[PDB]
Amino acid sequence: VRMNVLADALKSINNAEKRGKRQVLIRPCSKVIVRFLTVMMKHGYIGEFEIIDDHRAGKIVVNLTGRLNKCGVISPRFDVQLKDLEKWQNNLLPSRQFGFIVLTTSAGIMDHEEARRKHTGGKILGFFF
Amino acid sequence: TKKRRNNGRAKKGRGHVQPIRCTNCARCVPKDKAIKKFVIRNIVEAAAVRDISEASVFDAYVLPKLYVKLHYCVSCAIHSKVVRNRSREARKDRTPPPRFR
Amino acid sequence: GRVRTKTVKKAARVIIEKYYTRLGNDFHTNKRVCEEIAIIPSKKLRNKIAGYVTHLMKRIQRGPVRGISIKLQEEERERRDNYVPEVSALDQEIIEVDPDTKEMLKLLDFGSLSNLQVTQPTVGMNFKTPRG
Amino acid sequence: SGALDVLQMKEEDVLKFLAAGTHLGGTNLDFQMEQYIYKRKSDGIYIINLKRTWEKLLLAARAIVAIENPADVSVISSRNTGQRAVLKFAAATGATPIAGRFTPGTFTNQIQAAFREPRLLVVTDPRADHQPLTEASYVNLPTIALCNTDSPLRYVDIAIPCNNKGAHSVGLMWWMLAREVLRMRGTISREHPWEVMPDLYFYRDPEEIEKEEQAA
Amino acid sequence: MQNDAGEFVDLYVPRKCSASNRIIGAKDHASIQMNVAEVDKVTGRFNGQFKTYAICGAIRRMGESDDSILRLAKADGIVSKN
Amino acid sequence: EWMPVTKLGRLVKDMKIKSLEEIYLFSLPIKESEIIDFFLGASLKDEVLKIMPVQKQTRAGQRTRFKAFVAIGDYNGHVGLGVKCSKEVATAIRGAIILAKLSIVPVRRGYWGNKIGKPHTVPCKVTGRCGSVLVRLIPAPRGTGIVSAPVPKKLLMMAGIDDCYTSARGCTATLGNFAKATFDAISKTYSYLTPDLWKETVFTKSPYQEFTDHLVKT
Amino acid sequence: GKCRGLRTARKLRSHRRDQKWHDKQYKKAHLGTALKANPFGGASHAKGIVLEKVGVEAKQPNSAIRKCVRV
Amino acid sequence: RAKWRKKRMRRLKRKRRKMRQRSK
RNA sequence: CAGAUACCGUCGUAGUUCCGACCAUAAACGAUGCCGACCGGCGAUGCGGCGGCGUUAUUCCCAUGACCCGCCGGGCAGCUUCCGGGAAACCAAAGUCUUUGGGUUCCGGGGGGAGUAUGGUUGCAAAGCUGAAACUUAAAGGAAUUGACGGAAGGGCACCACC
RNA sequence: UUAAAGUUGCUGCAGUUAAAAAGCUCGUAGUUGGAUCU
Ligand SMILES: [Zn+2]
Repeated sequence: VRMNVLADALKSINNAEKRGKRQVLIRPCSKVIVRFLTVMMKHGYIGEFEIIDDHRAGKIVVNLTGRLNKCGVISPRFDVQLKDLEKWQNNLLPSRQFGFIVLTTSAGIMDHEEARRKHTGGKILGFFF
Repeated sequence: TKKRRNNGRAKKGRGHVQPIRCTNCARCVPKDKAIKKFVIRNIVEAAAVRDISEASVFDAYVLPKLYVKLHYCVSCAIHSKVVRNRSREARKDRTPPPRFR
Repeated sequence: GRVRTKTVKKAARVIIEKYYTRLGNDFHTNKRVCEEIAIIPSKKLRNKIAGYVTHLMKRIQRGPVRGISIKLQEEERERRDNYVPEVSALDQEIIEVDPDTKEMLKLLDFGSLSNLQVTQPTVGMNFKTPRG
Repeated sequence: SGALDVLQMKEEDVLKFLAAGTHLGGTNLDFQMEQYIYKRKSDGIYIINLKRTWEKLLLAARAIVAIENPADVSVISSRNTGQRAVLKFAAATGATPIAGRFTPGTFTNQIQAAFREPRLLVVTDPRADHQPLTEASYVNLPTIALCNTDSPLRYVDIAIPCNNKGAHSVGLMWWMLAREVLRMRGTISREHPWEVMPDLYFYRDPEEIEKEEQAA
Repeated sequence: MQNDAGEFVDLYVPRKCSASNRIIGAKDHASIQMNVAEVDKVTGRFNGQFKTYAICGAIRRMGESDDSILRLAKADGIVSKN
Repeated sequence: EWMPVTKLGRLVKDMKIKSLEEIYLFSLPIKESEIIDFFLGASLKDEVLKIMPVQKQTRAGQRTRFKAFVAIGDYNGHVGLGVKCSKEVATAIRGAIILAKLSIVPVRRGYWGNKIGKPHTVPCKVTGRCGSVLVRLIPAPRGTGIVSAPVPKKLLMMAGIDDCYTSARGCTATLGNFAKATFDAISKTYSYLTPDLWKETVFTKSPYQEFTDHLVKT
Repeated sequence: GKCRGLRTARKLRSHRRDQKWHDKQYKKAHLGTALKANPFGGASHAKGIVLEKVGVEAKQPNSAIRKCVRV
Repeated sequence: RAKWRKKRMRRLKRKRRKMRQRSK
C-alpha cells in the first residue's frame, strides 16, 4: 500500500519539475510535508503553496520556479549524530556551496546548517538542490 | 532477439487456445497462429460456365458457389506462397493486401 | 537505344537558360547558334546538344519546364498570376451560418450582422466512416 | 492586440472570414489546439474562435515587424493552395519566398546555392512541410504557422488557428497578414480600405484558368 | 561566480528561458530569442521598442513553446484579456 | 585566405563581434573553423588521443580506414573534441582538428570551499554519460591535481581544470565513449543551475538584429 | 530490490554471507578442500626428489617440447 | 542436443542405480 | 536409400475416453515478481453507469431494447512521440538511476565439469526437491554492422542462355 | 592478503533477450504501515 507519504510527495513535485510544469497537485498531505515545503520555500527553491482542506486529508497545490533540480527523501529515516553530518552532506549534496539536508530534530524541522547552529542532532528526512 | 511483438499469434489475455488441424499438412497448430484463408468461388470454373449455361433445363439459373475455410500451418503457407516474408519495417503493417482495385 | 547524356541535358539546360532569346525552333538555326555561343569539341556532341535545345524549346512553348528558370518569366508569371474578377468572391449578400457560429459571433457582439442567414442544423449525426 | 480600440477587429473583416470559411476546421483535434477551439457542432466540424484568431494574427504581425531588414523573413509553401499567396505576400512585404519544393538542407548547409540564414520563418502548414521546421530546430529560427484544428505544434513558435485546407481561407489569411504587417510598418493606413483585393491571393486551379480564359 | 573580494569571475552569464526558467545551453541550437514589436497606443504604428522572449530547445519539442509565448504576452499586456 | 560564407563569419571578419561569449550567449551554431581560429589563438594546442583503424568487409577483402580522436584545448577557457574517419591518416587527423575546432565549449569553474583567488575546479559534481560509460566529475580541494585515468585527464587538463575527483564506471576501455562522455561532463557545467544564476536575465540585442544594417551592405 | 528497513539488519547480514558462498574465489579460500588437494599444503615452496626426466608436448598453436621433471 | 543428453543421463543414472543396489 | 532399425505408405500394442487413487514436472513465456505514487497524446474495444438531437421495434405517451454522439471507472490490447531510458533490439514501462534510498519476497556471480557424485528426503515406479568437489579452460555469450553463402522469396540481363 | 572490485554492491551492482523471477495462490513468524491532539 502507500507508506511514507513524504516520499511520494517529493517524487511528484520533482517529476512535475523535470517535465517543466507550473503547478502541482500533491496528495495527500501531512504537517511534516507542510513544514518541509516551508523550509524549502524560505530559501526560494520552490515558491508559495496553498493547502486545500478536505475532511479526510488535505491536498497541497504548489507553485513552482525552475530552480529546483532534485528533491528527494531518505528512507528509512536515519539517526544522525553531529559528527556524522559531514559525511552525509559530502555524500548527498552536489557542492559545499549549496543544497540542504532536511532533518527532523527535537528543536524542530530544519536545514543541516540551522542544526549546526542550534548544536543538535536528529533523524534525517530528505534533501534538495 | 524478439521477432514479433505479438509473437506470430493473436493470443492476448488468455492462457491457451484450442488447437486445430492443418488443411494441407494435418500438422497441429493453435487457432490463433493458424493462417486462415477463406475461399469463395464457383463450383464450375471459368470456361465451363459458358459451357454448362447452355445445357440447362432452367432459365437464368445462377451457378452455386463453393465456400471453404482454410487453415495453414506457418510452413505450408510459405510453401504455397499464400504468404511471403517482407522487410523489417514493412512487417509492421497488418493492413491486408489490396485485392480491391 | 537513343537517350541523352548528363552532359547533353545539362549543357542544353544551361545554354537555354542563359541565351533563350537567341534560340529558335529550327534545328540548324540553333546548331549554328551553339557553334558560337558555347565551346564544344567534335560534332556529334554539338549536334546532340543543339537537338535537345530544340526539343527543350518545343516543350517550353507549351508551358513551364521543371529544370530551367528562364528570364522576366518571374515577371511574366507576375503578370499571369496577377488577376482579379470585378467583384470579390468574398462578397455575398447572404452567407449561411450555423446557429453555433452565430453564438460564437454573439460572444464577440457581432450578433447584429445583416448579411447573415441562420441555416437549419442537420438532424442525424454521422461524420464517421463505418470501420471494417 | 493591445486591447486598443485601434487594432480591435471590425465587422467587415468578420464578413471576409465568414465568407472564406476559415472558422471551420476538420473533425480531428489536437490537445494543443483546444485552447483556440470554440465548440464542436454536429457533423463533427470543430468551430474556430475568431477573436483568438485575430489576436494571433496581430501577435505574429508585430513578430514580423520587429525584424529590421525585411529580407530576413523567409516564407515557405510546400503545397499548391499556398504558392501564389506566399508569392504576393513576399512581393508586398519584401521578404524571401520559397514556393514548391523546399530543398532539404537549405538552412543547414553553407555550400549549397540554396543556402540562406533567415531571421524568422513563416510556414503554411505544419503537417505538410515538416522539413523547414525541423531545420529551424538546427539554426535557431523563430517559427510562425497556420494550424488547422488538427496540427502538431512541434517546433512551431506562434501559431495561427485558421483553416489551411480550402484555398480561400488560406489566401485570406495570407492577405490579412500582409495587410496587418503593412498597416503596422507605417505604410498604408488604418483608415482607407486597402487597394489590393483578397481575391488576388487565392489559388487558381486549372478549372478556373480554363473558365475565365474561355470566357474571354 | 563571485570570490570573497566581490569580483565576477566567469566567462559569460547565460540567459534563462522565459517560460520554464531552464538555463539555455552554450550549444543548444533549438533555442529561440524572439522579438515582439511594441505598438503606439494612439496610432497603431511602430514605436522602435520591443519586448523580447527566450525559449529553450526542450519546450519547443513539447510544442508548448506556443502557449508559453502566449501567456507571456498576456502577462506583458501585448495580448488583450480573453 | 579565408572567405566568410555566413553572416556570423562576416560579422567576425569585420570585427563587429568583440568576444566569443557574444556567440555562446545566443547559442549560435559555428559553421566555420576560422572563427574559432581567429579568436584564439596561440592559446590553442591539441592532442592526438588515438588512431584506431577500422575495417569494412567487401567481396574484395578488408577495405581499411582510420578514426582519429583529437582533443584540442585552450588551457583555462575552452575545450573541443572531434572524431574523423578517412582512408589516409593525415587527412583524418587535420580534418578532426577542424571538427574539434567546430565544437568548442566554455567551462564554468567553481570553488571547493571559501572563495579566494581564481576558480580551480568544477562548480558542482556533474555527470557525463555516453554509451555505457558514466564519467563523474567532483570538485576537489585546491592543489590535489586531477585524479583520473589518462584520457579524461588530458581533457580536464586542457580545460584548465586544475583539480578534480573523477569517478568513471562503465566499460571504460573504448576510447571514443570515454572521451565523449567526460566531454559531456565539461559541457554540462554551464547547464547547471546554481543559486548564483537565480537573477533574472537582462536580454541583449542579438548580433544579427544589431548589425543587420552592416550585413545588408555585404 | 533490497530490503531497506531499519530493523531489517539480520536479514541483510545473513543473506549477504549466503550469496558470498557463491563467489568462486571466497569459496576456494574458506572451504578448505582447495588447501587439502594442494600438494604443497599452502607452502610457498616444496623440496622434492627427482624420479625421472620427462618431455612435454606444447599446446596446439605453437610447437615445442618442454623439458620437465617428475619429482 | 540438450533433451537427448538429459535422457542419456537418466539412462546412465538408472544403470548406476542398478549396478549399485542397497544390497551392496 | 550406398546404408534407413528414419522422413512416405499399409497394418497395429500401450495409450488416447470415463470413474477412483498417485505423480508435481513444461519454451507452466509477457523468457518481464507483488503493492503503491507520479509522468505525453490518439483513436478503437469489452463491461457497468451517466448524459445527449435523431432514427428504428411501424405512425401519438412513457418504459425498455437495437444503432447513433459524448463523459466517468475498471479491463484485453493497439497506434503514435527527441517523456525518459537502454549495450542495442526495443520499452509509456524495462520511465521517475553517480541528481544513485516508496515497501517487500524470490534469486545470479566467466565457461565447462553438473543439476552429475554423495547424504538426506518424497514416491508403488519413472522420478522429484535439497545439491558439491577434484579437475579443466581464455574465452563461452548478447545485441546490432558490413560481407559471403542458402536446396529461401523477389526482380534482372546475355544467341560464350534458350526460344 | 588489501586496494584496484560499483567482479559480494549498507553507502552501491544486477535478474525481457547476456548468469538469473519460484507454475500459481493462500499463509504463521520476520520486515513495513495513511491522515490526524499547541
Ligand atoms: Zn501444413
